[PDB]
Amino acid sequence: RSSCFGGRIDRIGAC
Amino acid sequence: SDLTVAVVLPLTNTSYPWSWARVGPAVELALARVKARPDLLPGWTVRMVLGSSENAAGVCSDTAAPLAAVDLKWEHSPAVFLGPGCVYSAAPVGRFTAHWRVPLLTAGAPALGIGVKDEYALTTRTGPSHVKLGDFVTALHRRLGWEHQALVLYADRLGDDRPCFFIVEGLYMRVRERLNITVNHQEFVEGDPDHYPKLLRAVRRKGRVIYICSSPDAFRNLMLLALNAGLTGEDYVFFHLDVFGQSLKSAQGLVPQKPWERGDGQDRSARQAFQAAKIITYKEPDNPEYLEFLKQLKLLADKKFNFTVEDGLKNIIPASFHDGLLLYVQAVTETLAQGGTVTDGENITQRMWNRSFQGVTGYLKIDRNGDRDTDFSLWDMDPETGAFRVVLNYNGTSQELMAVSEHKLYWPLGYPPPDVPKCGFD
Amino acid sequence: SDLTVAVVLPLTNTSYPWSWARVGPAVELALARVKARPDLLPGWTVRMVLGSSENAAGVCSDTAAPLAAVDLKWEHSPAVFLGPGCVYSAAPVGRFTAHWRVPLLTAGAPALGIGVKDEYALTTRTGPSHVKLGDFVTALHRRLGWEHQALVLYADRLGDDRPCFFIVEGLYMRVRERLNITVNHQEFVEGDPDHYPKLLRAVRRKGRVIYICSSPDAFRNLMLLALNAGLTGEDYVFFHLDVFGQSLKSAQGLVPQKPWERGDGQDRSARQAFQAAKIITYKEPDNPEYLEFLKQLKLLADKKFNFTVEDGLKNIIPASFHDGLLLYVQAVTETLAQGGTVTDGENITQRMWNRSFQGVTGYLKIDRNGDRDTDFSLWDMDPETGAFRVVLNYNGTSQELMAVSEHKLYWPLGYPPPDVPKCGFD
Ligand SMILES: *[C@@H]1O[C@H](CO)[C@@H](O[C@@H]2O[C@H](CO)[C@@H](O[C@H]3O[C@H](CO)[C@@H](O)[C@H](O[C@H]4O[C@H](CO)[C@@H](O)[C@H](O)[C@@H]4O)[C@@H]3O)[C@H](O)[C@H]2NC(C)=O)[C@H](O)[C@H]1NC(C)=O
Ligand SMILES: *[C@@H]1O[C@H](CO)[C@@H](O[C@@H]2O[C@H](CO)[C@@H](O[C@H]3O[C@H](CO)[C@@H](O)[C@H](O[C@H]4O[C@H](CO)[C@@H](O)[C@H](O)[C@@H]4O)[C@@H]3O)[C@H](O)[C@H]2NC(C)=O)[C@H](O)[C@H]1NC(C)=O
Ligand SMILES: *[C@@H]1O[C@H](CO)[C@@H](O[C@@H]2O[C@H](CO)[C@@H](O[C@H]3O[C@H](CO)[C@@H](O)[C@H](O)[C@@H]3O)[C@H](O)[C@H]2NC(C)=O)[C@H](O)[C@H]1NC(C)=O
Ligand SMILES: *[C@@H]1O[C@H](CO)[C@@H](O[C@@H]2O[C@H](CO)[C@@H](O[C@H]3O[C@H](CO)[C@@H](O)[C@H](O)[C@@H]3O)[C@H](O)[C@H]2NC(C)=O)[C@H](O)[C@H]1NC(C)=O
Ligand SMILES: [Cl-]
Ligand SMILES: [Cl-]
Repeated sequence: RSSCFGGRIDRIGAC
Repeated sequence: SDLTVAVVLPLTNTSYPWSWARVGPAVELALARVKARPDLLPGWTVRMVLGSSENAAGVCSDTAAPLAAVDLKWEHSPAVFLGPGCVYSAAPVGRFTAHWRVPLLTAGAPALGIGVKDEYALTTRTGPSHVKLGDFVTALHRRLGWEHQALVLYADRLGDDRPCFFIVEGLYMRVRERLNITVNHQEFVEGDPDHYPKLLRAVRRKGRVIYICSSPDAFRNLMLLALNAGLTGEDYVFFHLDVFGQSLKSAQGLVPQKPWERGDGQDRSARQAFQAAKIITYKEPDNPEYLEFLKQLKLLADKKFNFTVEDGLKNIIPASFHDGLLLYVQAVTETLAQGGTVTDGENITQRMWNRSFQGVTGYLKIDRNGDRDTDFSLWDMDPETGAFRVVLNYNGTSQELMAVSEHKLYWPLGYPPPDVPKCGFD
Repeated sequence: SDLTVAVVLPLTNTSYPWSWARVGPAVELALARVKARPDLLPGWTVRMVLGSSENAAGVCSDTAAPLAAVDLKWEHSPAVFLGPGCVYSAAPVGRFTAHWRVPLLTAGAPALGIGVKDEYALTTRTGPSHVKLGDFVTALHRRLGWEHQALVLYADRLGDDRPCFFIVEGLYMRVRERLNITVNHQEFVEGDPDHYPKLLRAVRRKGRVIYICSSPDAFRNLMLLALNAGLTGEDYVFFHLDVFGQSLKSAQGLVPQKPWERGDGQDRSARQAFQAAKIITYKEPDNPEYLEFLKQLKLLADKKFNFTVEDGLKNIIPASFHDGLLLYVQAVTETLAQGGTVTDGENITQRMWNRSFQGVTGYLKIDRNGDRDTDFSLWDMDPETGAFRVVLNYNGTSQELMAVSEHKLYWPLGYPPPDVPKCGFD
């Protein structure tokens, strides 16, 4: 898909 | 003898659709109707205790909101929570209420992850969900011959609730779940000119069916550059994912509807550019109970909240808080009526789930998951006048695209262009 | 007259390097040394109140841990927090302590985001940080001629703390921050055979310098498939990012060190495959104070905690909880000595930050950010015997790669292969 790096630490706003 | 209801919402900031200055009155209205219904919680005096989801700077916080939620639990032991609407606020509080076995009601929290009720148990979403946007895009592709490749562009202001992300997350995940077609995505930043070359490059390489989640100004500027680069409705179609109709005025007055007009002399080129563009918004409720609600809502908000509620799509959020709160009192009355208590969250919630209901927003269906079905509207330019108007309507419970006022979806080619070009994208 | 110290750690689950059954005794030891030091908090009786970071199922929870952190705050008003070690546990508790103006100490929480002390203020990391792994990779590339392209593969079991992610997040972000070279990444799942065709395809197309964060068995299987596909140390190099040395035994006994040996008749081919492979781990402390600490730690854990502490790299986590707690008592004594109180978190923390310290782990340097510098070891196969041994060492404070026992990094070509092939990857 995408590699979300630095996008917060929560199993909601991450990929 | 009294039902304590804990609210975690922006109590001071009013910029949010679920701001308390807008949901507060909508809740006052619902509490007023319960007192006058003898069939709803007879003899009960439902109290309310409030909590600011917002931090110091006034924005809703992934910290202030859960901290607020705990202080309300240990001070009042409420039976139900209301809000938050912010995704990053709602997520932590939802895990707390799901642990506490306390129901959670919100019109906000539209993200894909909130859908996971194994984690967010007893969390009932009476507002729009973004997974529901996938449903409409699915119906729209099935009923328009696009079954290969589409392109998504989304921007976010850093440090916000990341709204365009979760909008595209809920659309990407549900459309590939149902069609397994190629869906390309690209994030950008509106204030950075460095990205616009990248975007126009990707527009003509990564698809012809193009969805954009951006501000109105960003989506306009993109259309101008698309027109400039010779991209027209013959080969392309641009869906502005503008759910709250920020690029449009209210459905009440301000006739007609022109998003391309900006008053900068570029409006002449903008109108022609928007011939390849369509806007996907939410569906303004048709029922005249909505219009009475708005009227009572505006009055009550000016009087008790010293706030002015302008007309617009945002108002289905307070409306759905109103209706969702009615949906709960129904179910609690139902739960009390068969020997249960107001704390039987599992019994209470399952009544609310898989259930149609008639509230100020008209027909609303809480699906098997606990998420209100979302109805969408599709806007298109009348090539004659240039104004936009609703030409399609998606009933979310039935997943049916119905034409609006016998209007035809304008296509420069007489029919939608194909999602893939002639001899490949090369 | 007494200093309350709140701990949020896995109190029952012992599988974690920061499990209480392992950190608890390491803390008992540090408290014991404080009572015997007349120069450390004279006359003070430091208390400790504990909290399980773990949920019902016993894993550390993004919900249990912050809920725990609140009961300790509103019941004891501690002066400092200890743990959590889990990233997804620490992040929420960190935002709570940063709001509460209370220092937080942990050897865990290695993720890139915890580095942002504008959000996680008063959060001092006395253990490894993954950004620090970027530093070692940077030094390793600068001192080996790779300044173009590298490839990363990482896998995670769903629902864990996602360890290989944050390891690759901290490595990707810090190496592109310092070199701006092409770093390709690919996630996979170990138990899914469908990915292994995808991985071997990407190996010979997306780079020659290849880093893998996986279990030992997964990294081995990949090496066998690499060998099978004709991929050797002449053109490739495979860095297992095995920070806690799971693919290796303890540095105390069990001589020699063979990770490719598995006892399945494939070991013969495995040795040859591992000729192109090197392992990046943490640095076992050389100082004999560590070895005494381990001895006191194992005894104290068997006696008071009914737990058996085996030897290995994991033990620097309790060791760093020990040292970090000494680092704080130092600074609090220092703060009391200049008229300040134990609640002057900002003064206390700034003493701890930018400061070298001598603890059971030897020399440790809290950088300007509040993160212990991390020392790494590089392991390589002695082509003679086939066993692995340390050939390089990275002082994290000095960022110097120093050879170990006059050993030479084995290369099949006499020198490292180039990060880019001949006439492109085609
Ligand atoms: C989007 O699609 C939804 C899916 O169908 C629509 O929901 C439907 O809503 C209609 C009414 O709005 C509802 O009809 C009947 O529902 C009752 C329960 O089954 C039934 O008892 C009703 O019947 C009674 O009332 C009529 C007069 O109204 C009498 O003539 C009858 O004799 C009887 O007394 C009523 O006919 C559907 O059941 C319901 N469908 C589902 C699947 O639940 C939404 O309305 C639609 N929205 C829009 C805006 O298009
Ligand atoms: C990794 O690199 C680090 C960065 O250099 C090393 O840290 C260095 O550690 C050494 C000692 O381990 C330290 O040396 C001096 O530090 C004191 C503060 O400046 C200084 O006062 C000391 O001097 C005294 O003691 C000596 C005997 O030890 C006497 O001869 C002197 O007269 C005096 O009384 C001491 O010399 C460095 O300052 C320190 N560097 C930095 C930048 O802080 C790590 O040790 C190194 N670790 C490994 C394993 O490689
Ligand atoms: C009410 O909520 C508004 C939206 O949630 C909020 O607007 C936004 O405010 C933030 C900061 O509060 C701005 O962001 C800035 O954030 C950091 C921290 O200061 C800066 O370093 C960044 O550079 C960035 O500029 C948003 O830009 C801003 N957005 C908009 C559209 O206004 C209001 O401030 C809130 N107001 C009150 C009174 O609570
Ligand atoms: C102590 O912590 C261990 C690691 O944090 C934990 O092991 C892991 O346990 C989880 C569930 O507890 C397993 O995950 C499973 O999770 C969901 C929920 O049941 C399942 O649907 C999945 O299919 C998945 O199998 C991990 O696989 C497991 N991993 C390992 C290496 O054991 C222990 O269970 C914890 N034990 C105690 C006593 O707390
Ligand atoms: Cl909110
Ligand atoms: Cl933890």
